[PDB]
Amino acid sequence: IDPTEQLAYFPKITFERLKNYAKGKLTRNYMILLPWQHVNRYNFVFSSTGCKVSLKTCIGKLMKDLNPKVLYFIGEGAGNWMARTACEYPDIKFVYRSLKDDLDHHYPLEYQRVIGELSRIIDSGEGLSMETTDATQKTHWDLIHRVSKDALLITLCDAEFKDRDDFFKMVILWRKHVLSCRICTTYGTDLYLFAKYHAKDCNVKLPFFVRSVATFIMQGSKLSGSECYILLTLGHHNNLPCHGEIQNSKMKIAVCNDFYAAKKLDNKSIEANCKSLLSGLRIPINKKELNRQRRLLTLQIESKWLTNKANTIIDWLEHILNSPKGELNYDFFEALENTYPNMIKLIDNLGNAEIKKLIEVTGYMLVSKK
Ligand SMILES: C[S@@+](CC[C@H](N)C(=O)[O-])C[C@H]1O[C@@H](n2cnc3c(N)ncnc32)[C@H](O)[C@@H]1O
Ligand SMILES: [Zn+2]
Repeated sequence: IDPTEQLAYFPKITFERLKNYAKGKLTRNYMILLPWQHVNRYNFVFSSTGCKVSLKTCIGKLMKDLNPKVLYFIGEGAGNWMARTACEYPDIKFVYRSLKDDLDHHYPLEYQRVIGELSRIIDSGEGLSMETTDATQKTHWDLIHRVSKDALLITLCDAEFKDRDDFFKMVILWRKHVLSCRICTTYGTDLYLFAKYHAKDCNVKLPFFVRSVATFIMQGSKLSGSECYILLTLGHHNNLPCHGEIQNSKMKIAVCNDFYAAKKLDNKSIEANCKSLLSGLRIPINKKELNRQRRLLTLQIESKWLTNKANTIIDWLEHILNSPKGELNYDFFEALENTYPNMIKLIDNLGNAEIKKLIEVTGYMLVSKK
């Protein structure tokens, strides 16, 4: 399968770049309980980070300028971000790493689904220990070159760390590697780390000789959150972004912008996400399909619990069906929620994974309208 052809299943990314008279504060309390950032992620099954972040969109110039032959993806889970990168840059090879709980044979599930094969992942971390897959461990960085002898020009980190200290542990280790490593030193100090960070306190200095070049605030990030992507390099250290700066960019995006839908619809993926939400749910999701699902339940303890869960889902999809076609924005998402009477029953009955799937299906339905 052609990687550039697969790129049409990924939505266009909206973001703000902050390069490193009182400003004023932009506030908007959206009365929402659902993770609406998954609204345009219906074409992806195991992970969907590529719908939020892109290397061509955010750091396209650096990608052009450095021209890496190998990219290093750490804390990458199912590898949807790596999969989008493989579609944007079809000649790039990858070194993949993500924290593993066992010695069992693992592989980025989303990359395999999107790209087809793993031939471009020259190091998938096969046969690696738990610590050798942990970005906060020295051994992880010492075995990063076991296959690839290319310098860490651009390292991508999307790890969801336990505590904020873990982020620093990783950054310090990246710095310690790029300044000791025979391969990386031979290159120079023009080495980059594009890492996920949760901006909380202000005036938090980055480790010694780690400088922030830019901060990226993504539309696809949880609205209540403080998540951003920082582009780091070697040089005189500066401050990390603070919660304040991030919220203002997070708010302008939420208030001003709409979510772009993917140009093409991956029907196999949508059908997979539907069956993941409510087993047996088929596309197109219409009046007929919702009455069919309602008819399956009346044909008849955990038995009453799973049917209660099903009624909750059908009821929500029925509300989406009987709702006007609007633009994909938080003003419309707030209208959708605040016009549904059983919102609190919905969040109580459904689990986090089910609710994320419910929003992906809702998004498919909203895009399908008219
Ligand atoms: C948000 S997911 C990455 C999603 C990825 N960008 C994608 O497209 O699928 C975060 C991943 O980081 C991993 N992780 C958590 N702590 C880690 C650590 N200390 N070192 C490395 N990976 C870690 C988690 O196990 C999880 O798979
Ligand atoms: Zn190195």
